[PDB]
Amino acid sequence: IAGGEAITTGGSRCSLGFNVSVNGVAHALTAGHCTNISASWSIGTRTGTSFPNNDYGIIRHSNPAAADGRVYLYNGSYQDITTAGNAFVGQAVQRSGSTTGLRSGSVTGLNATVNYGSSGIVYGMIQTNVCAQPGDSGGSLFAGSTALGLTSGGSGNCRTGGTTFYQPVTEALSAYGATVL
Amino acid sequence: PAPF
Repeated sequence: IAGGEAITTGGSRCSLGFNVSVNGVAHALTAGHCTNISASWSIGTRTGTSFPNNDYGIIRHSNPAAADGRVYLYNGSYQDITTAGNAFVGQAVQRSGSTTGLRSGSVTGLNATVNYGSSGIVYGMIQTNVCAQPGDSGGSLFAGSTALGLTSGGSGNCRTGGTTFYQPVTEALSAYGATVL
Repeated sequence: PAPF
């Protein structure tokens, strides 16, 4: 299973962010508002969660062979991931997620504060003009082979377009001492 | 905005 593919728990669905390593042990990063739901996922057991404030969580794979260090492009191909980086305003990016597949756009702001009402407030989010829909959360924000973020939320949809916010992946990697595969 |  690669970045952007579906991960579920009971009736809930999110998308996988990035497969990572923690001291050689395979894990998967996804959104914290997703891992807050349950400790038991289709791919394994949750070992960390942070939402709101942040929006990241990590799951240890039950099957280490499934930790595919790529992003699925929803066209039968995959993008290889080799590093993690920080986004910059004006950067051309792509997002992969299980509801809408692959979409592209550009970064329009950094360190945005996002109020999700009853769900709380998240800080320091990457802002983009890429569309997303429910189910896309936790999925991959990347530029070529560089991992940049995890889908958190936004407004609109993929027919009318909208604004989306992402948790910077470097903060999630350092929280857990993880490195992207 | 809302969580996806």
